[PDB]
This record gives sequence, structure tokens and C-alpha cells, in this order.
Amino acid sequence: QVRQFVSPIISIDNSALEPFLNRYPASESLFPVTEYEYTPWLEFPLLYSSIGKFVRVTIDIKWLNAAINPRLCRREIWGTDVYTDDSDIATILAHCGCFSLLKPVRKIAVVDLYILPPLVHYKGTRKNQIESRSWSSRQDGISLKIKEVTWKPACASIFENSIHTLTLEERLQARLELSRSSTFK
Amino acid sequence: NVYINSYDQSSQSKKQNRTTNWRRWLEANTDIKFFSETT
Amino acid sequence: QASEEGINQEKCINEEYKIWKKNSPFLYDLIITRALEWPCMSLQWYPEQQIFAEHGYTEQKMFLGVRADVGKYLLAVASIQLPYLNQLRVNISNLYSHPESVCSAKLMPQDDSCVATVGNYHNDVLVFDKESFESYSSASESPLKPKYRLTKHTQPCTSVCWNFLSKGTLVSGSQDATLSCWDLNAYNESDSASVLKVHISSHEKQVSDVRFHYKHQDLLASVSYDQYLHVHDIRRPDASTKPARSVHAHSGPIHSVAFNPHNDFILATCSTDKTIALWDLRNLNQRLHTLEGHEDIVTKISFSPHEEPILASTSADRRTLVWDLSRIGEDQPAEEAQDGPPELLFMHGGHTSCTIDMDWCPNYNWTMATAAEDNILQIWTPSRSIWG
Repeated sequence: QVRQFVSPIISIDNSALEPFLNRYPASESLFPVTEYEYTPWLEFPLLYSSIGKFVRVTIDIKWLNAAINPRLCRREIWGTDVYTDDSDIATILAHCGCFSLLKPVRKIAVVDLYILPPLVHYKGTRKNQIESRSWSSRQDGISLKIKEVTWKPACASIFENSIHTLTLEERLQARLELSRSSTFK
Repeated sequence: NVYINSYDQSSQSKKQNRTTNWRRWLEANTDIKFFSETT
Repeated sequence: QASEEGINQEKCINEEYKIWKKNSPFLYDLIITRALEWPCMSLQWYPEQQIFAEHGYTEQKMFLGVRADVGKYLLAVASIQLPYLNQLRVNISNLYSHPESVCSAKLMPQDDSCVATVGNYHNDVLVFDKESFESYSSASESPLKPKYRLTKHTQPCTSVCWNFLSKGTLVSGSQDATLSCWDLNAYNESDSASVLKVHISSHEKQVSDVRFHYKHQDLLASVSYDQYLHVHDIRRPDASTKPARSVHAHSGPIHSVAFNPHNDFILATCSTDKTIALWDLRNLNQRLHTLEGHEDIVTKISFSPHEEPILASTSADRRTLVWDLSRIGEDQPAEEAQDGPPELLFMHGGHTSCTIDMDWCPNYNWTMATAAEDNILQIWTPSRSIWG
């Protein structure tokens, strides 16, 4: 009998950017210009000369943790579905809905982002419990939009798995040896 | 090493709710044998 | 350079250790940790029980097969103290040296004295009886000799299973991808092969598990590394080459299958695909459900002989997970989704390496015993509060 309210829908019209997203054809936009390794101290250069191409960022597993990453709490993201190039790429992933902040991730991310001219207005909307802020003045960088996200099938090799490749009894015999000398109690 | 702490229809009804919800979710001589064994 | 990784890994193993040790008094109602001499390849609970009410406990029995070393392969019997409700040590004894390796040692359900033993080192099944244990004398220089030697296979056998109703009926699946159903009351001194009831070639890769129905003589399941489940009925004539059914159950090598003891319709199947599959025999076109939560190879699984909705699973990430399947489709709060799907019930990680195996104590509820690769035994039952 409780009243049930419904939070609204959110519609996104990236129709004016169409001449830029399709500037270069397919089959000739395969290689990103440059590639960066994400860290909370990464700063893109100014990329005016390469509008309409894409870049490749690589995020490690620790960075997607709301407890290790310090930048994740300051909420440094401006825009919705097209962001200023000051925005923290981790927050872009977590706001564009590619992982969840509450559950911890277990793979390396490879993100490919578009390069887009500045916009007249950057609208801030709340999604996935991430409230991106808005910028009404004139931006001075460029804008980025997610082209595609790819997770790494293998991120790291836990040694109990590399030894899990060995047979039970065989690896168990080396177990007994270590138990012998041990040089201490 | 030993640790000790000194301190039913519910279990059966939970079992039954399992059976019920899961069956509601659900819907060659092998089938012959099985259907001989079914009730 | 590899040292660094190995030492870090060992250290967080230790870490998981006392972080389980530290909060134990808020998790369990019983914990008995035993540092046995040797690695225990297997365990099986004994259905006979002593009740010392005036003294105030019960003792159960355990059968272990351990290795002292390479080639030193032995068996032992343990007595286990459980506390009493209605009004404290683990004792090793009965140690007899085995002729060769034990990978699986199964005792006949209606007669404890017999044990069919096989190991990863021989293709012969050795079945021991009363006299073989009791004619052995620890002062003697020789090991035991079993009641019978059963040999049809050409590769070592992976596991065996008695018939819970058919008196003296056994099965043996092996590494050469073949099956054999055996009948001891059909011996002949001239015909050691008259024990051979059936031999089957339905599988295509090395078999990991073959095991009978809990309530039925003529129904068994086999699971093999080719990602396939096969259903066998022995009284089929074509069963020597044609299985009763064949289903693509998983995408990785299957390790084990467990039969629901109470309900004759549910089986569970584990694979290296870190996913646990359920199966119902009237709808075999469809995986019944899939339980997630282990993030590397799961090895072995087992039902609860007291309540069917409780399933236990052990894996290589040093955890054993207990699932209450009465929580399909339920709701869970946002923070409740962290630990996993709501049908996950409990998670135990007191070990420090790959848990070898488990077994439920059938005389006490919610209790389980686990033997691990680091020479450790664990007797544990969670608190009432999680399930009471």
C-alpha cells in the first residue's frame, strides 16, 4: 500500500556530433594515436590536431577500488556521455556503467575514447550513484567519449594457480621437503 | 585446537518452498527408465 | 624475481589464516584443528557411534588413507569427540601399511569392514575385509593383502562407489575412460574375472567420477574431462557401449558429481569452469541452475545427508562454500550483493592450501570435516544464528 515513485528517464541526443564521430571512415581508425597508462596523476596533453580519432588508456585492477584510488571520492567528472578532458577516466568508466563501485573488480581494463570538440554546455546527471557535475562556462580542453571497453581475460597469475598446474602428489612431495629443513620454528 | 560454544518444521517448509519455487521455475529408452522410476 | 611473488603469496595465505583465526569465536559453534603426521588423501565418516552421556560426549569414527612418504602409503582409523546436547580430542590409531597408493578408499555402506581402495599409481582395485585388517600385525614387516584384487582396467582408477541397496555391488571408473560394475558374491577362485558384472566404454576423455544413485540399484552417473555427463543404467544390454544419456554439462573438464540423498532427481556437477551446475532427470536439455562465487577451479562437491537444500563445494582458492538453495529468485539489498548471490549461505577458509576433501559427519548436523594439502584436518560447524 506504500506509494511507489519512479525516478525519471534520461535521454541523450549526440546527433550534432555526427560529422565528427564519422569523420574518418572505419578500417582507417584502427590504431589509437597515443596510449597512456592510467594513474591518478595522468594529464592528457592538448589534442586539437587529432579531433575525430581515438586514444587507448589502460587501467590496472587496483585503480578501480574506491579505497585505494584517492581521486574516486573527489567526484571529478563534468558532463554526461561526453565529458571534459579533465575528468577522471576511472569515474568515467564507473559512471558510464562498465563496473560497479560496491563490488570489487578483478580484471585489467583497456578503454578506447573518442576525441571531440568542446561543447557549449556540460550537463551533470546522476547515474550508478555517481553524480557528475556540470560546466556552464567555456571549456578550454577537448571532450572525450567512450568508444569501447575491453577487459583482459588474464590480468595476473596467482602463484597457487601456477602451482595448481603441477600434479597433486608431485607438488606435495616438494611440500614435505620444505617441511624438513625450515631453519626455524 | 578446540573451540566449543554451548547454547524442524522451519527447515522442512524452507525445503518445500525450494521445491515449489524451483519447480515453478522449471516449466529414447532413457526417458523410459526414468519414467519407470518417476512417481 | 619469482621469489617476490611466491613469498607475497605465502604471506597472504598466512594472512587469511589468522584473519579466520581471529574472528572464529563469532562464526562457529565448534572448531577442532588437528595437525596429523601425514597428508590425508581421503576421509569417510563412520555411521557407528558411541554416546558417553554420563561422561558427556559422543565419539564418531573416521577412516583415513595417508602417505607417510613416497611409497609409504598407509591407512588409519580415528576417534572424534563431539560435545553433548541432551542433559575433547582427535585420537589416531589402527595404522596399517597399504601395498600401493590410495586416491579413493570407499567403505561398503552396510558393512564397515570392507574398503575398496585404488590410487593414482596402479590400475588394480584392492578390496579389504575383516580378516585383512585383523590378520595384520603392526609388528610384521609386510603390509596387508586385501580381500580381493579386481582388475579390468589398464590405467589407474579414479574413484569407486558401492551400491547403497544392492548388496556388494561396486563401480570403478578409471583413467583409460572406461567403467566397470563389479559383484563380489559372484566370485570364483578360478575366475577372478567373474566379479566383472559390466564394463562400459561410453566416455571419450579420462573419467574423473563415476557414482551410483542413492536410492536406486540401476542408475549411475559418469562425468569426464571432455565436458560431458553420461547417464548409465547397468541393466541396459547396450550399456557396454551406449550410455543411457549424454549431455554437454560444462565447458571445462568435469571433476565430480554428487547425488541428492533425499531427493532422487537432483544431481550437482563441478568443473574447472569455476561454476556449479544442477541437474534434474526429467529435464536434461537444460542446466537446472548455476552457482557462482569461486574464482578459480572448483574440485569437489557434496550434499548434506540431513537437509537436501544444503550443498557444499570445495575449490582451489582455499575456500569451501555452503549454499542454501531455498533462496533462488529472492530479493537482496544492495550491500547484500557484495558477498555473492543470495543463495550463498556460508564460506569457510580456515585452511592454508588446497583443501583435499570433505565429508559430513552424518551423526551431527551442520558439521563437516575437511582434510587439506598442508597436513591439517578441520572439524567445523557454523553457529546456529546463521541458520537457526
